[PDB]
Amino acid sequence: DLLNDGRPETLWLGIGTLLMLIGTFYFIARGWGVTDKEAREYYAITILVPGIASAAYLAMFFGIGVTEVELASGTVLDIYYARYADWLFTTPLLLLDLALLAKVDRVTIGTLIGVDALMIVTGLIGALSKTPLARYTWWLFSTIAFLFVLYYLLTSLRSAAAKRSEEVRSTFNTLTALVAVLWTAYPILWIVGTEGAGVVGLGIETLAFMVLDVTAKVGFGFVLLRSRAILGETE
Amino acid sequence: DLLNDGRPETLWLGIGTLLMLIGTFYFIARGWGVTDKEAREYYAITILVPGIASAAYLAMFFGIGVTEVELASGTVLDIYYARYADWLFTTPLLLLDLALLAKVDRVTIGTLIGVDALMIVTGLIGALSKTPLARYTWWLFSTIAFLFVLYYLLTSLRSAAAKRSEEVRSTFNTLTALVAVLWTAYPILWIVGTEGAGVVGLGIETLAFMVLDVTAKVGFGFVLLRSRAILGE
Ligand SMILES: CCCCCCCCCO[C@@H]1O[C@H](CO)[C@@H](O)[C@H](O)[C@H]1O
Ligand SMILES: CCCCCCCCCO[C@@H]1O[C@H](CO)[C@@H](O)[C@H](O)[C@H]1O
Ligand SMILES: CCCCCCCCCO[C@@H]1O[C@H](CO)[C@@H](O)[C@H](O)[C@H]1O
Ligand SMILES: CCCCCCCCCO[C@@H]1O[C@H](CO)[C@@H](O)[C@H](O)[C@H]1O
Ligand SMILES: CCCCCCCCCO[C@@H]1O[C@H](CO)[C@@H](O)[C@H](O)[C@H]1O
Ligand SMILES: CCCCCCCCCO[C@@H]1O[C@H](CO)[C@@H](O)[C@H](O)[C@H]1O
Ligand SMILES: CCCCCCCCCO[C@@H]1O[C@H](CO)[C@@H](O)[C@H](O)[C@H]1O
Ligand SMILES: CCCCCCCCCO[C@@H]1O[C@H](CO)[C@@H](O)[C@H](O)[C@H]1O
Ligand SMILES: CCCCCCCCCO[C@@H]1O[C@H](CO)[C@@H](O)[C@H](O)[C@H]1O
Ligand SMILES: CCCCCCCCCO[C@@H]1O[C@H](CO)[C@@H](O)[C@H](O)[C@H]1O
Ligand SMILES: CCCCCCCCCO[C@@H]1O[C@H](CO)[C@@H](O)[C@H](O)[C@H]1O
Ligand SMILES: CCCCCCCCCO[C@@H]1O[C@H](CO)[C@@H](O)[C@H](O)[C@H]1O
Ligand SMILES: *C/C=C(C)/C=C/C=C(C)/C=C/C1=C(C)CCCC1(C)C
Ligand SMILES: *C/C=C(C)/C=C/C=C(C)/C=C/C1=C(C)CCCC1(C)C
Repeated sequence: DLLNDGRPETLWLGIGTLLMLIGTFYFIARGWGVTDKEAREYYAITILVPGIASAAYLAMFFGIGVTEVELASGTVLDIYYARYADWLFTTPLLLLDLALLAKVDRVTIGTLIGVDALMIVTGLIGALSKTPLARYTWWLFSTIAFLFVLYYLLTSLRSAAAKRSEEVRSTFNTLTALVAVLWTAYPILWIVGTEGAGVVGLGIETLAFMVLDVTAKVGFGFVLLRSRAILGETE
Repeated sequence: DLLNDGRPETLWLGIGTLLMLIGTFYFIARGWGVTDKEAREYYAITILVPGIASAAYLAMFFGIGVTEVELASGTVLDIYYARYADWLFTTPLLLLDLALLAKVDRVTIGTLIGVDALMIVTGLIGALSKTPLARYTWWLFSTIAFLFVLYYLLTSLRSAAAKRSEEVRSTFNTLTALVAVLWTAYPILWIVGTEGAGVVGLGIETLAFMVLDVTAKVGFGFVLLRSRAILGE
């Protein structure tokens, strides 16, 4: 409990702040010398991901955007708004990388980000719900939007990426498989965590999310920005 | 006979001038806005191939730089110095594109370019020769140097390029095959043309060299420049 406010999870919120900074700085340092046209677009977008994330973690660290929601079980919970505002801007940027990688139309991209934004906001509403029946409704509403995200990713984007070269479609697939597995752990951890079953306390959960967040931002970013697939001057 | 100067092959040299110029401009236009630093290097090198050829083809059109050679048989021939000047500076540049893709070292490049220059120079010495024995001796030597170039591509360069990404490796192999088929045609066209057995007249020979030159420069250049293999470093 670094800030001595009863929340020993700030331990994780801190490491996450740093780790996200390091990833951000690493991407910038590495993108500094890139001249390739399209490659520079991917960097700009991806740099913002851990960038925005480290700023949301610093806030959660100082416990800047948290409120309480006393459940019906008498046990009150503290909800971090920054976490959701983070995912609200970050997940759309990661999806953009994939959209750019697949070369899909602007209409499909708008729908993609839309359902994705709907996923985070509903997940927010649920977290803020008092009864376990309400939290499941909002959770189902959110997991559905997520399945839709996965759907446009595994059909539209993928079939469009299929038309690109092997180099590009090989990375799209890799990153789309990563997203499919990695992102699926969020609804799970959420429902088994403090918002659902409670098999995990506020501590370990915060640590698990941080590990997922970093892998989904710095790890994803590393695999993408490190490949030739972002290279492009087109036709 | 465009210049109406008793030589109708000018019809093929004029067309070659245009296609060489057109290709040079398409390459500049397509590369001007490319920011990929490494891709900009391939463009610079390549633009000069049809560029230098354009000039060489214009010179030959107006009959600049030509010299007569009376064979021992009595027959006399016109030797367009400009053709060998073109090749002398052009084949090395094409070879450089390949060296770049493969990422071979500077020494290899050096012996590669050196052997290519020998090939052109000895070929020109054959063209200026007075006897079939002298002409075919240099032709043979020049052809052996060609085989040396071919050997470097199929072994050293090809080996080094295999160490690179699939995309790079793929484009290198395609272009190397293109050289193996296109370049092989020059010695053959020379030996069966007015410089050799004389089965083909000066008119067709020029038509054939024009086709070969444009494919080997603009064609080759197009395949390279539109590939993802010149991206990144
Ligand atoms: C906290 C870290 C902040 C980022 C630091 C600035 C990044 C410096 C990276 O060096 C760059 O390397 C390129 C070649 O790779 C050169 O072409 C370029 O000119 C040079 O500037
Ligand atoms: C909502 C998503 C579906 C998950 C359902 C998990 C099983 C039901 C858990 O109910 C209980 O609810 C209380 C608040 O009402 C909590 O204080 C208590 O720890 C929790 O055990
Ligand atoms: C609970 C979460 C609900 C999420 C609902 C998301 C709906 C997204 C709409 O997509 C659009 O549907 C059109 C047909 O109606 C298609 O012609 C168009 O191409 C497609 O982009
Ligand atoms: C390293 C060697 C580089 C050589 C460069 C070749 C330049 C081309 C010059 O061609 C010259 O054109 C003259 C007519 O204008 C002819 O009278 C002369 O005989 C002929 O040679
Ligand atoms: C670095 C070494 C380069 C060697 C190049 C070979 C040059 C051979 C020149 O032969 C000469 O050709 C003349 C016609 O052009 C003949 O009239 C003359 O009788 C004959 O002797
Ligand atoms: C290893 C180098 C080999 C070079 C071979 C080139 C041979 C060119 C043909 O020459 C000709 O041979 C005839 C006899 O067969 C002579 O009667 C004739 O006068 C002579 O001009
Ligand atoms: C190290 C590689 C060497 C390449 C060898 C090429 C040898 C070419 C020999 O040509 C010979 O020319 C004679 C006239 O001069 C003809 O009478 C004879 O029938 C013909 O066969
Ligand atoms: C690096 C590739 C080297 C290829 C060498 C092959 C040389 C073949 C030259 O022989 C010629 O073949 C013509 C038919 O094609 C005949 O009409 C002609 O009388 C004969 O002299
Ligand atoms: C390195 C391999 C090079 C292979 C070159 C093959 C050239 C074939 C040219 O065929 C020509 O087609 C004309 C119709 O288009 C006919 O009128 C003409 O009589 C016929 O000779
Ligand atoms: C090792 C190098 C081998 C080169 C072989 C090329 C041989 C070319 C054959 O000579 C040509 O034969 C014609 C008749 O068929 C003659 O009309 C012509 O005047 C003569 O030049
Ligand atoms: C990849 C293989 C490329 C082969 C290119 C060959 C050059 C183009 C054709 O030139 C000439 O056309 C004449 C008809 O117009 C034919 O009678 C003559 O025999 C042929 O030589
Ligand atoms: C790289 C691919 C090369 C493919 C070869 C294409 C050869 C096209 C020849 O066309 C025409 O043939 C007539 C004779 O039939 C000539 O009288 C006429 O002048 C010529 O223009
Ligand atoms: C950098 C952060 C990332 C990639 C966050 C991803 C978050 C999700 C995929 C969240 C999904 C959720 C549901 C499907 C329902 C339950 C609530 C959420 C918000 C955890
Ligand atoms: C743009 C022009 C190119 C790629 C020219 C290539 C020329 C050759 C490979 C020439 C080879 C020759 C011999 C092997 C011997 C006979 C004389 C030459 C110069 C025609």
